[PDB]
Amino acid sequence: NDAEISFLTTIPLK
Amino acid sequence: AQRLGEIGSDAVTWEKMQPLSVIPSLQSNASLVDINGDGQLDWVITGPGLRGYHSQRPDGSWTRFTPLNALPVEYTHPRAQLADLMGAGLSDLVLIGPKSVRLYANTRDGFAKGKDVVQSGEITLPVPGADPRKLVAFSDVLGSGQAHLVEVSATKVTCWPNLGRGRFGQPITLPGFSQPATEFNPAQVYLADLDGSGPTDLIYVHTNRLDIFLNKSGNGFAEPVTLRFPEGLRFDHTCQLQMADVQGLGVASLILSVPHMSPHHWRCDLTNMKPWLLNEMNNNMGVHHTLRYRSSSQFWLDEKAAALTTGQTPVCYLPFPIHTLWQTETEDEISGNKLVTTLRYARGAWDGREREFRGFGYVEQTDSHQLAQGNAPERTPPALTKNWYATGLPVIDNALSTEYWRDDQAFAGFSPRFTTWQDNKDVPLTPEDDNSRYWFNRALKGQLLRSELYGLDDSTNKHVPYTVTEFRSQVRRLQHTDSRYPVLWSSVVESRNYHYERIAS
Amino acid sequence: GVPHYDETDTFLGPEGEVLVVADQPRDESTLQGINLGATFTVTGYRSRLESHFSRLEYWQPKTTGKTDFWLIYSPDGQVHLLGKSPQARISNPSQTTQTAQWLLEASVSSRGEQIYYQYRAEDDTGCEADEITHHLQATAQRYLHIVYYGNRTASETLPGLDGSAPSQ
Amino acid sequence: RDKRALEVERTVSLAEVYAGLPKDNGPFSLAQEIDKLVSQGSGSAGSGNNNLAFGAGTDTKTSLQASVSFADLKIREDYPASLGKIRRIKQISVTLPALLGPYQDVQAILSYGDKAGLANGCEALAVSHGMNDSGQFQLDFNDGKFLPFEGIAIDQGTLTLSFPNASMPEKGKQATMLKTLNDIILHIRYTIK
Amino acid sequence: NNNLAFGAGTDTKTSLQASVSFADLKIREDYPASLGKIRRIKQISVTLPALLGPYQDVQAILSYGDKAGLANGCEALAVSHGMNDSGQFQLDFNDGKFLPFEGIAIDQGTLTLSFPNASMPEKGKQATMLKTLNDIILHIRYTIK
Amino acid sequence: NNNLAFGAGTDTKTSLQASVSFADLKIREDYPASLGKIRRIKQISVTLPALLGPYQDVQAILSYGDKAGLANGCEALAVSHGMNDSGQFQLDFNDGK
Amino acid sequence: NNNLAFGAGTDTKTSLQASVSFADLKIREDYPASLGKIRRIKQISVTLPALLGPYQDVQAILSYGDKAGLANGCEALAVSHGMNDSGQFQLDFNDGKFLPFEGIAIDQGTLTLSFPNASMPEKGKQATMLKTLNDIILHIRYTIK
Amino acid sequence: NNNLAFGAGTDTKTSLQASVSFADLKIREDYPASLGKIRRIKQISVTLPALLGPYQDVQAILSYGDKAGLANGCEALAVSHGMNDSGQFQLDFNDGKFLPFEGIAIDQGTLTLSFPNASMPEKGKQATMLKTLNDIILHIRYTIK
Repeated sequence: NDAEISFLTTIPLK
Repeated sequence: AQRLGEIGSDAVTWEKMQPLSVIPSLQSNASLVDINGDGQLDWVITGPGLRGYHSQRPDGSWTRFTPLNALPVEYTHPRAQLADLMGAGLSDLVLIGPKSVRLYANTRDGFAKGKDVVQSGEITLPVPGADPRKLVAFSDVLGSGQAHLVEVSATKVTCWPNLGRGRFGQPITLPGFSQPATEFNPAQVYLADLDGSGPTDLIYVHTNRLDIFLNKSGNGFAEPVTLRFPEGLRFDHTCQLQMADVQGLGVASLILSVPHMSPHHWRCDLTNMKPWLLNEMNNNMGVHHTLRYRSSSQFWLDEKAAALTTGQTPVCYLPFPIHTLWQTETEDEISGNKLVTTLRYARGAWDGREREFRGFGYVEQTDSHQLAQGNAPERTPPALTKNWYATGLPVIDNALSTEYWRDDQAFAGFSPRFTTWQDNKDVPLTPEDDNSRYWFNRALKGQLLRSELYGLDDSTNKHVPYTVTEFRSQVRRLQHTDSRYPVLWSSVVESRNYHYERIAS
Repeated sequence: GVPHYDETDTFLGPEGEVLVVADQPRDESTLQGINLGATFTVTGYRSRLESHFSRLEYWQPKTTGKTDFWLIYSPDGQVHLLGKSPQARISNPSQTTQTAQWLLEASVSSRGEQIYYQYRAEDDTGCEADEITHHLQATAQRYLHIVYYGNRTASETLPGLDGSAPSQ
Repeated sequence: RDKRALEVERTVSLAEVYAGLPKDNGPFSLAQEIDKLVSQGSGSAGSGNNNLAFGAGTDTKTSLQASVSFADLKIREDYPASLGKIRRIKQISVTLPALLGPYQDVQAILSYGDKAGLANGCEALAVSHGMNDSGQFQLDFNDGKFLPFEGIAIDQGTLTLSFPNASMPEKGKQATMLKTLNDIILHIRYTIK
Repeated sequence: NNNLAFGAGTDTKTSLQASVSFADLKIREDYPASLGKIRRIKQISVTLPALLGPYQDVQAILSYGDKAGLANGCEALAVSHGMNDSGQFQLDFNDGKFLPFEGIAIDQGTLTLSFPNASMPEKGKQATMLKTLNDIILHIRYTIK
Repeated sequence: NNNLAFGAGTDTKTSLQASVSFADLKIREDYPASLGKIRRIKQISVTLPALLGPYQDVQAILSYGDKAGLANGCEALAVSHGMNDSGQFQLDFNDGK
Repeated sequence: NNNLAFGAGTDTKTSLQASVSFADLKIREDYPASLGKIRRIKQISVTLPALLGPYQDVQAILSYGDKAGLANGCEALAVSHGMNDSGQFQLDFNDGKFLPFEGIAIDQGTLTLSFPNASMPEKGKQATMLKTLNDIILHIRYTIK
Repeated sequence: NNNLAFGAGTDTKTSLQASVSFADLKIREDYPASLGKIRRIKQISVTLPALLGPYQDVQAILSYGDKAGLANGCEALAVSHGMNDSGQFQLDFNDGKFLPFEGIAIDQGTLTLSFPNASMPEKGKQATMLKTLNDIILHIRYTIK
């Protein structure tokens, strides 16, 4: 059929 | 952020700052980070014996202090860094030495017992902060969707691919980047997804210009594109280059903040569209299709603005902007007519718990016919179809009940039915707890709950739909004797059609 | 997160839903009349979200001399075999037991029709020494090369059994 | 006779203290009882020296008092007796993980409800904010002075934390703060000599 | 002198004691002999890379199991947090007093780190903390003279 | 005593005077009487969450418009940056003053 | 007294000097006269927004070109970093000493900031640093009484 | 005086020594002579941009290989971690004591940095550390008077 991955960016603070 | 100008404008502004009505009281040893990876930023407190956090909910409230179940004593270590090393999309706690790393997996309520990971072969890792002549940072420089460890120096860029759970592979040389030796100050190096794609670009900031090296999918760098600053703008060590999507364009813009006597800002827009999306199709038989896209965040600003003007409080459940299809247009070369479909979206949401996008609770589709000039006196009025979908997050689904066209002389609307399968009977079920309730609602996602069709006429009954369709879905729990989430099956049990033909009676 | 490859991992189905173990495992060595040469633990799987009631089986040999495979039993009796032969697998080029993906290799219809998928492994060709120098292996990638279909004769078995490469 | 004492720190959760009381002492969830006591004109929770109540003073009937016994905090138990038997409190800090409005403060008084050789004023500590606050504006362990509560045995007496203007029907200022307070944490520094 | 054991005392039977010989650490060897022969410990801090619960502290005592000309109370150090954890509430190298273990030769005697209430069968409080403790790190500040 | 006005000095006619009465701040009311009756100010700091940058200064003077036995010069405090801004370049609560 | 020039000395010919008269700073004007007439400088720090390499230093001398009752050595300040750079290794307003420029009236004299080795034809070391210098910011702490 | 070599002591043969002359650092040249002739070192910190883990040390001794009126012990500085590492555990310029190398003219004599246990064939401890050491950075605080 089909597929989807939602990509997000996560940012660390340290 | 607010919509600047009229609804439908793509402009963005910010409101006058207001105190937040509620904040956590404990801010002496704390920072704002998503520790659980839920989409809700957590004010995380790691003080002198007290560990926990307050999450920031979508409705503006804060949770009460939530204790952490486990935190490494090394969280506060001077070289402590967070990074996505398990590949879970969660920020894990890591310490890096040249031959090994110490990794504490994020278990989304605290951290796991850590592990020392020995690097294989002769792989030697850079150690962040060790050498002022070069930048050591985590970034997707290979364009693969992960946090690779990259070292940037005056003559080369070296990257050690992240193989998971603290393991790194061999250094990869990414040639093409080069600065004048002694002039290479890492403070001038910023990394970004400037084309909105996988690989992260390398931006070198000089006092009067930007030197931008596009990343060739992890295979080295493109010759730098030099951008010049506007007259009067000069960069220095007190200045900062900030990158963000502040326009609703997906791709971050470059903001130069210069705090001098009267702080001021400049923004460089490199694109008004995400560059790799399919734009046009043409079959060479006269059919031309144009796609246009709009960040989901701009629909949010329109949704928000509309709510503000009606005294309502909108809530965004999607903090991770996506580019949706908007204004699809089909051109009939030969007849000269065009047809454009504009989609408008609302109430979309992020799952949080499974870290997946559930979808848009509401999709509204216009349908406008542009007949060739001289063809007809504005015949065939535009149409509009409203579609409400389950998101499976019953903070949204429950709210769609107010957006529907109303008819009091009407049959009761629908709500989902939850059942099980007991001695082969479709037995009614009320979920026992939240984990089950969650999974039962998850199973509903994407189902059409209702749709309405309207003509965008100039008639006295233009607000009455031609048709209304209602659905009732059902989720059946077939096998709960499993890993915590049960096997569920779902389908549509009821489907109700109404035909109004724009006549309410 | 990156799979452990220690059976604590889960799998995604033909549709990207999570598969779960639905059935107790059983031991078996013969598949569609073919003696596979080993006893396999056969574990039954279902999707968490049940799309069209497809049933899956994971065949895991008790011996290190054999590799595993997946079978899919479609609602129409169509049977599919994925990842059995090494070209159908994407696996760690070093520790080759770490199969990441099981690609469809073979399929047999309920009426005896067959399809066999021949994959080609990636290799160090068609390029510059620099491409190889910094990426010495990574030959785990597989490309579909030839799909063989329309068996000249009828068979109720999967065409990929016994590891027999197809002839045109 | 001087000795370098072992310098030991310990974190104390009052919610655990109250939740963990023996069944005949009326164990309770601190958060739930506070909510009820603040909403109600009055009431009480717990038993003996491990309780919640509104104060009996003429200007304290709107003040919500929480009290715990040192005897029940099981501090002595942390290290075996052979390390020394004289175990005394050096300093107590107070942490209050509540949510606050725009620029709201926290009013609370921590005091020792028993006999001890304290100099005047060392019997109490005022909390102005919940950020691991203390008795002074600035905490310095080497200014030549005794700290509040210093010298109290770790296993004797009772502490009371009093929150003035807590009653909700009386529209007390702290009435809403308390409804966002999930726990009360003490950080106790003590030494073994 | 390089071992783990439960304590032999009457109240230390549940304490897990980690004994480490100084001689076996080979500290002296790190620098040329010619720089000086008197190499003595000035200060020791302790780091414990374990995971703690929301209100969980560390209980551990570090002590020197041998003869040394120490002041009363300089024979032992308490650990509470586990991060460069000094023996005081406030570390000061210039207050005018000797620090715990100060003056001990870098190669003589044995240290023991004692973790009370560590026996899982006795439901010791530190028993679970220790199951997450990957290592024990000592930071030894010493001088050559 | 709770108002805004321009001043009436000869050189303060252009100065805004933001004045508040201690009596109306209801400070005493925060704590029970039994804790002590003598309640006196030790230090006042001024915060202005203004669009005032790190290189921008604000000129403002805080002063006490009443009779008190203050040390000479303790009747007023100058504000320069507005971020927990005290009357000293360095704030020390233990310098003997 | 508000200008840029190369120095007239024998060894300052390659030094770029910049100077500003206090009379043109309009410091006094900031507060009403009634607050006090004696307005004197207590401390001056120098900020030099510029791009410098990681190991590149600023070489500059700030000095007062006029008469003032300064203790010898308080007539000048060295700048090394430009990062809100005080004239000392440690800045302390409580050490019992007068700071550079302390006590100078806010109205009198002129400050000069001298950048040695600035000339480009002479290949001065600061010749390139100065080309990335956007501004010069002074932070003047002064008191009124 | 500008070289690398293995030492010739009896226990320093495996130590890698590096040295430079002050004459070749060209410190004096930064400011014109009119600012003063006596230019002396007050404090030196050493930065060693090697790759060390969070719990990994470095060993090196910095010393002055020439005649100076130094108090005993001020002739040398030890490096333990390399992150702008001063000789003393607690740095201040106000403890009443002279600091290592204090009073040495900025243009006289030679500094040597000795890295013990450097030789690889001997399996020296610093043998691997050194292979990640990209440069050696000195931070010299000096005064002009």
